[PDB]
Amino acid sequence: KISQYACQRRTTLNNYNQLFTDALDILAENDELRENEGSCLAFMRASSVLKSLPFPITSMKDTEGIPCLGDKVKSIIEGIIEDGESSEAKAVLNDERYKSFKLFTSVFGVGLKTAEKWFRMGFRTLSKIQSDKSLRFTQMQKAGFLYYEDLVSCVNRPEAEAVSMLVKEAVVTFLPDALVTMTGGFRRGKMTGHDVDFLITSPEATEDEEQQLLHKVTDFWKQQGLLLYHQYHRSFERSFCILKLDHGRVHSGKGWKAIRVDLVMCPYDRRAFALLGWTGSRQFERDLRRYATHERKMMLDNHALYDRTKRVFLEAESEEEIFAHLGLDYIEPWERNA
DNA sequence: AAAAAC
DNA sequence: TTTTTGC
DNA sequence: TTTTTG
DNA sequence: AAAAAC
DNA sequence: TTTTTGC
DNA sequence: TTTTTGC
Ligand SMILES: Nc1ccn([C@H]2CC[C@@H](COP(=O)(O)OP(=O)(O)OP(=O)(O)O)O2)c(=O)n1
Ligand SMILES: [Mg+2]
Ligand code: NA
Repeated sequence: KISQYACQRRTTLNNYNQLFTDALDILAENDELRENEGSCLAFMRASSVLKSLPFPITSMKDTEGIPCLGDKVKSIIEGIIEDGESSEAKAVLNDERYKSFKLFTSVFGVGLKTAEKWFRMGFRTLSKIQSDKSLRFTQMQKAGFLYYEDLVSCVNRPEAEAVSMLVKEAVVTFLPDALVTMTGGFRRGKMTGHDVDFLITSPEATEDEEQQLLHKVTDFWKQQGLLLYHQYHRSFERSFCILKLDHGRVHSGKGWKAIRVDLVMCPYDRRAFALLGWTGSRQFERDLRRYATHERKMMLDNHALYDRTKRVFLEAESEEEIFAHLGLDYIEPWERNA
């Protein structure tokens, strides 16, 4: 009955198995850092499936007929039932390598590789990293260290409501017909988020007006001294930012907060695919594509859906129509929290 | 790690 | 040349 | 056994 | 995209 | 996938 | 490196 695919599941933000999901989330993180990619996904899909249950697990008979729960996962579950916690997860949480990875990757511009690079140099604290004269920091790592306290506290719903107003005012100044949609975790009903994700598309605007808007907005914020960081990408068209949000703009110190803002600019003909692809979650995204490939012999990505059998690209003006192409029951954004 | 011959 | 960062 | 896992 | 040299 | 900066 | 399902 319950599917192994997050796209065939309704997952709201009401998790009755947080005890188990937290333990599986730690063990999947440990395997991601130890590069055991296979095992890492296995715990991520088991953690995901339990978030969809409309009740807490209180016995091993409750695990009956749930997919993705094999011999190992059932062991982690069983241990949490008897001793109230996972010995496995506890041993990981206390590991020197795991502790480093988490502290290091919390800095914006530091991933698994640099975290391991710094660990293989004997670094365990951020004070030691910053104190070092010999170390060479990238432009991103510099902003991550500069605005560390603000970026380590997640973005809340009123702060995201305010940032949405900044984007709206900026975008409409250079493209009045443009449509601005808040994507990511906030579209999915979340109250926290590491950043504020946006999707911008213009129906009337030209190609020239399209390949320049993100520059015109980021330069607009630059002039006002709001642009704390910017990294541009062209292909869709993406701009990763760190913005200065003044407390006065938030509808309820230093007077402002540094906030990560992800702005995607897509062509108006691909907005349904971009909206589905940037809403998330990451697990719903991969299970949608895994379903398309293995169950329907189709190819789904952020810009198009191709049917490999009918040898055609499928058109869609809404997310409703994409689920329909794939033979899936429509899952509203707030039921995509896999 | 758990499926799937994915 | 390959690697690293960001979804 | 090997393959896949967005 | 833009560095950094992992 | 194409800049720049160093080793 | 493990177990399951189904040719
Ligand atoms: N590996 C990833 C990461 C992200 N995304 C998509 C889905 C969500 C969207 C925005 O990504 P995030 O910034 O990571 O935001 P979020 O997942 O919604 O959560 P958070 O609140 O932490 O930003 O990009 C994805 O498909 N695959
Ligand atoms: Mg987000
Ligand atoms: Na990081």
